[PDB]
Amino acid sequence: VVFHLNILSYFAFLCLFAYVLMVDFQPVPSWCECAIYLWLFSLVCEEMRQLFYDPDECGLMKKAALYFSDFWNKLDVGAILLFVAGLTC
Amino acid sequence: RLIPATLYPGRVILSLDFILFCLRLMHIFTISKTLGPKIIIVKRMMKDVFFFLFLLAVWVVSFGVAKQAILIHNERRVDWLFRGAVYH
Repeated sequence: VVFHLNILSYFAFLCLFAYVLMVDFQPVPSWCECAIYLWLFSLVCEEMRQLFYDPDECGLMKKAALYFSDFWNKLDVGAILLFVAGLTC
Repeated sequence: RLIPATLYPGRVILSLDFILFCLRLMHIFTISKTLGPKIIIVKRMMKDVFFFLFLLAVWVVSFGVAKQAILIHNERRVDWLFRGAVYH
C-alpha cells in the first residue's frame, strides 16, 4: 500500500494536471497551480533520497553513472527538462 | 418498477439484468464439443477479462485526455461536455 498510495497519488496528479489545461488556462500562478511546483519539489527529491541511500563514500560521480545507465531514469529527468521547456512558456 | 416517480432509474438499472442473465445464459452453454472445451479458455480469462480491460480502457484514457487538449473544443452541456470531451 505504500505502492498503492504512491500510485493513486500519481494516478491523480495527472488528473490535477488535466484540470489546469482545460479550464484554468491562465497566464498567472493561480490557486490550483502552486501545488505542481510543490509536486515537482516532492518527487525529484526522492532521487535525493536515493543519491544519499547506499553509495560508496568517495564516489559521487561514479554512483550517478548507474542512474545514467537507466534510460527510464533518463525518462524521469527527461520528463523534467521538458517541463522546464514547458514552464518557461 | 412499482414506485411511480422512478421509472427513469427503473429504465437504466434493469437493462444490465438483461446481460447479467446473459452470462447465466452462456453459463448453461458450456455444452458443445467445439464450444465447451474452448469456452474453458475464457475460464482461463475471466479475471483476465478484468485485466486487459483495465489495461486498454485506461490506456484509452491515455489517448482520450490527449485528444481534446491542443484543439479548442467548445461543445459543452450538462452531461454532454463529457460527450464532447470523453465519450467521443
